Amino acid sequence: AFVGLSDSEEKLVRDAWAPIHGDLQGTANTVFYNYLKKYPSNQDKFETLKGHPLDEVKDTANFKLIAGRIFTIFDNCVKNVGNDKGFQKVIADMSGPHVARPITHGSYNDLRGVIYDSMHLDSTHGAAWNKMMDNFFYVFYECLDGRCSQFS
Ligand code: HEM
Repeated sequence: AFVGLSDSEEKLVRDAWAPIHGDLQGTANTVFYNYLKKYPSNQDKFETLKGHPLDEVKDTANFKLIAGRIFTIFDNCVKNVGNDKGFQKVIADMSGPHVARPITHGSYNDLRGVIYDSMHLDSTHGAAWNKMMDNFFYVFYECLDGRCSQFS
């Protein structure tokens, strides 16, 4: 279920994300690369990237756009960490294009893990981050399951 964050936890999430927020595209590029390198089955899910060596696509506009769009959503989630309806709407809107896609929960969770690992958070900040991410996935998976209207 969705579990709201405290004022102090919101601050922790904002602070945790600050290094990434100040280098959003650069972080996106690195994290998305590491994701596709560690879990190569996922590259084929992206039609613009399918059929090319990862090292060949990593420097392309197609690749950087995809990475940027993932991180822009997370950036907007962080922006809305204190507004549950707003946070839910960000996810609801991005969920639509994923509904019909053959992407496992494993793949989504693998991406979450790459992001977590890159952030090297202490346990206080990590706890708050995981509260937000648990909310993210609750909303996302509800929407993938056709129960997105509950957040409207
Ligand atoms: C959970 C974090 C994720 C976020 C925030 C996110 C966000 C987005 C955004 C903003 C778009 C652009 C909308 C569009 O033009 O379709 C998109 C498209 C897409 N995403 Fe995701 N995504 C996530 C996870 C994933 C994962 C893990 C995969 C595959 C392993 C994936 C596969 C795709 C595909 C296939 C498209 C549309 C086709 C294209 O890439 O051009 N998404 N996503």
